[PDB]
Amino acid sequence: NPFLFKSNKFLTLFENENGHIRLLQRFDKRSDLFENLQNYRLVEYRAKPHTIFLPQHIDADLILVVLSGKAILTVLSPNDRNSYNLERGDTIKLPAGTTSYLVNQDDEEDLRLVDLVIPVNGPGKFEAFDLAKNKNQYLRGFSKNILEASYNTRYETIEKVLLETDAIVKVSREQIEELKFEPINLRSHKPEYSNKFGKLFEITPEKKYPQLQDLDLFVSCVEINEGALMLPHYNSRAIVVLLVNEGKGNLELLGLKNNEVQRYEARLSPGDVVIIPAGHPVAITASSNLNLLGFGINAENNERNFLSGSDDNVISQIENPVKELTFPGSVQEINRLIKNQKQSHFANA
Amino acid sequence: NPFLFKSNKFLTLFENENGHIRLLQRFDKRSDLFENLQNYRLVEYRAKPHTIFLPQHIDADLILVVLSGKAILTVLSPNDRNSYNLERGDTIKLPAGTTSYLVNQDDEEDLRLVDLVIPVNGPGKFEAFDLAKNKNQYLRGFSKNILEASYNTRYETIEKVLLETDAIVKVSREQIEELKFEPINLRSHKPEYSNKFGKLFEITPEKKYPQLQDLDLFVSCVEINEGALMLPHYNSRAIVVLLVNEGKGNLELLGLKNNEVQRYEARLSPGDVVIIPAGHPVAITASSNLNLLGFGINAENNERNFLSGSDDNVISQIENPVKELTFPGSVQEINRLIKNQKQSHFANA
Amino acid sequence: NPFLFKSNKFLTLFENENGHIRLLQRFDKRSDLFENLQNYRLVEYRAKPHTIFLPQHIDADLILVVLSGKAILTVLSPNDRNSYNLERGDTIKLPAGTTSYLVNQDDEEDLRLVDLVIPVNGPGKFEAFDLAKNKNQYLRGFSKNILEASYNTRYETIEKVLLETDAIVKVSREQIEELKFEPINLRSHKPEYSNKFGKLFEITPEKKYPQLQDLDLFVSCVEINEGALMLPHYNSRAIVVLLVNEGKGNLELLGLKNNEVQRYEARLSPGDVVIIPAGHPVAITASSNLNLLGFGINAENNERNFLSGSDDNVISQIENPVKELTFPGSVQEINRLIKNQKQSHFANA
Repeated sequence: NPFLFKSNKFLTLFENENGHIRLLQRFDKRSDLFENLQNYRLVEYRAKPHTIFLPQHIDADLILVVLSGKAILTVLSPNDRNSYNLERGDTIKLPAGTTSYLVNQDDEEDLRLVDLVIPVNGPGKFEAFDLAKNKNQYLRGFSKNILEASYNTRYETIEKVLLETDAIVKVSREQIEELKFEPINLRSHKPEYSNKFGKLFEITPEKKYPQLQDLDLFVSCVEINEGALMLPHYNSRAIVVLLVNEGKGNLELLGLKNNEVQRYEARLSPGDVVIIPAGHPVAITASSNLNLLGFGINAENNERNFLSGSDDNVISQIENPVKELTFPGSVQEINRLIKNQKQSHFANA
Repeated sequence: NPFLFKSNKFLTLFENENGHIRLLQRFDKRSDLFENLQNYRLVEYRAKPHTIFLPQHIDADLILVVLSGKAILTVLSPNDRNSYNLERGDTIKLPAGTTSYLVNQDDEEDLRLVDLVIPVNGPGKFEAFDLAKNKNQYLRGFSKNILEASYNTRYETIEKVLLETDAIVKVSREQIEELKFEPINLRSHKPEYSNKFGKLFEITPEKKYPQLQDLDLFVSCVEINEGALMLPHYNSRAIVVLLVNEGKGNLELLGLKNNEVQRYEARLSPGDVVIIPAGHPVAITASSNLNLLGFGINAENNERNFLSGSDDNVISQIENPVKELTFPGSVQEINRLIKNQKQSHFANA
Repeated sequence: NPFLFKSNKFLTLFENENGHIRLLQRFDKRSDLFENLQNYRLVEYRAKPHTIFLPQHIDADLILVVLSGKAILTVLSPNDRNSYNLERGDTIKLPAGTTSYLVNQDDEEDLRLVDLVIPVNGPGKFEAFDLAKNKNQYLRGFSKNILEASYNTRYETIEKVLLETDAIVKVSREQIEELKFEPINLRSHKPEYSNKFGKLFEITPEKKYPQLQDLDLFVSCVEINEGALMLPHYNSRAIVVLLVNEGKGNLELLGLKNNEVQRYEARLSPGDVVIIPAGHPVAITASSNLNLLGFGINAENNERNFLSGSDDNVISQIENPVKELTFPGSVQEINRLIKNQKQSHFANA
């Protein structure tokens, strides 16, 4: 099953008392096949309460998605600063080469992020430059003679004041309090699909979401209730990177052997990733409340074609005389069978 | 000769009494060189009268070109349906992941298509998903427990009504009759070039052809009469995939050894493909009436520079004192020689 | 040091009494890493006074930058001609597949160009087609029977008048005199940065520079005075191809081993090229007056973040309580240290 990236394919870049940063394997490492996803990666970020992710710049456009917790993200330009209050379901673009830091101002609740990483330098090449003091503070890379001229300060002072502590450090109540375009929330609009059985929330390329147009990207939240099914469908255009945010379930992804059809099975678990390539029929069942985050690559004009249920059911659209010829049953047996599923998009499993 | 793809490089995907579908080799298989054409393929489609190409979706934008015959193409969205009457010289975009079917409603005449295939999933990766009942009907890939919940019908009935016949099947007079943006025809406008000897019809990127802008594509029809020559020229920007639709002839494509100049020769025949990379001078002669279809990749601002004849002759544009220095003859000998070819674009061979 | 392409990595395509044309190695040859620069090359052009670069077309968009001298560039369309007066600091797009020739009309001063080459046919594949008479005049590639029909002239005359001299030939005072959108000069606007120590001139993607938007490109001129330093900075988005036009100096480019930080050192000399990938901190010192030309790939919204000096200093933008936590010193020691460098962008070394 090449479409399944289990949670352990997340390489820990950094772990301590206060949080962890994990990067998912290059999609195009294990097999070719995702040569079109070669310039995307996922990062999981988790931080304990009253913590700060210290000044760093990454050589990638990032789309942040907050799964849990509350953050102040501060983004620096050369001559300017902007900070954004981040909530559950908030997404924002953290552009390439922006020095930024990330406060978890909540008192009890962990901050959990997933980032879509779009590198700028080499397809999928994740590069991070640490301004603050680590083993890897980049300012230390400059020779003494460059620093001394650069800062017009004696090296010894540059060393004592700027140069010589982990990457996510505790911040105190006084520092939090003293710290004091916009995020688009997946849920501050009516869900696209909503049902006793599930809901799908989606922000897609439209004027209104100019950044999603430019990156040609959708961010979906899919909820499947215990014992429900996301009814079979394919995306017309989009390649969906599905991260399992919470819950367990199972997934039937139909592709080819890679003209024969192969069903590709995956147990689903927190932190697991599945690629659903465009046009690949997929069915999803939750054994507990399942919360999926989807990044839809090549999103413009994407279109969920369901193969059962009343809405968004492309089979319904087949003219009757062609229905007669495409399936073994009569028009009346086919139209009746298709009416037996009263639900749309989601349903009992 | 790496630029010549003979008709036999078409792999038959499907053949029966009623029609055939053929896919051309990956351009970038035999040699690197066409690394820029790696995400295009050609498909030849032929179907007997009163036939239907049953519901299928392909994971590629397709540009259909009708060479012969007449079709009703029906295109399905999740909640909508559209059918288009297709004629000789009609082109239309059949977008990725659209379930569609294709009727040949003519009584006597075969329907002949060429498709440009722009895959969505892997460069040049042709993927087709069969909704109707074949060996490869994709609905069969789902486990019993998913289908039964999905359709809310007992598996046995799903099997009898939907699941369990070729890919192009006969349709009857009653079914045809009962079956009852837009296509852009290459010829419903004045041909770009027209002459006793040949004609070139062309739709190019302009506002008016928004789809050709977006795909950055031209579709040309080139006719060369028995005993005529398409006068030497190069395209400034475009990479031309030339399919021989009917007739025989010969082609001199000048490139490099791959600073030396190599003449690349090809006998030309129905179903043969030649790549003319940008800036590569080309001359074409018909031994019978030659009908070429050209797909022009990277089309925006393309520009046919002829090297002989009165119009579109870049040599004419050389200022005289530079003419003196660029060619061995005098200004008067050069301007006179260039006047000896009264014809433009096409001429006697 | 993979980022340093010494002047000798320029392959001479053509040399004689009258000038030379040189092409830089494929960036992506020696190492992967510049897989994003794979479709750019640099060409150095030098020509003696009263010389013409004879009719040729290249299968690449070219951005010409005049470092020295004065030229008349004549650009041919099929039905039209345009010539541009070119001066020190003038840049112009010479589009793919345009037959063009280049006069040095100055009497004493050599014409010196650098071209950015964006090939159209194969990533980085430099292809040149010589219309005028060389070993490699492309018109000679056509068989006798094609030329005779093509020009409607006996081959012997085609041979004597058009076919059968170097690539850059002397032109006479009478021919120069007789020879008789627009160029954008780097300096016909206030320099972006200007100082006792250096200046940076820059044309970037904005409406006004539609061609730089379309190619997504900046052209910079950077001057560093003897004994001055270009203060440490990174570009947020842009990948900078830096050509040393005149002078000597030294460069500290900080990257990774390819999480550790490596300082990448280079002596700098006329004709040397350094790639500064996005987000890679860089410091530059001149030992003589240093004149750099930079082509900035992926330029849109690029942003020079300085790490010292008063303007464009991203460290300044860190809120004080986070300054406390990111560097070992106190707020007061850090803000004071950052004030010690009064200069901006450039400074004494």
